[PDB]
Amino acid sequence: GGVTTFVALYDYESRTETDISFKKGERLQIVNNTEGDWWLAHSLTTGQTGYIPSNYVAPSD
Repeated sequence: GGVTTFVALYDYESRTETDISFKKGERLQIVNNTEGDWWLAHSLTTGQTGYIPSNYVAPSD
């Protein structure tokens, strides 16, 4: 298996119908896979669920 939890490296403001906003430091779990530029994610911090830009996160605890 792959990375369990990712951390936001930057703030991100939602701009679509299917993405989510998140703040730097939020912990996010990827739902499908990490293929592509947009990952379906769930914020463990806020409970939000939606797509995030993959270059805004990195593996974390």
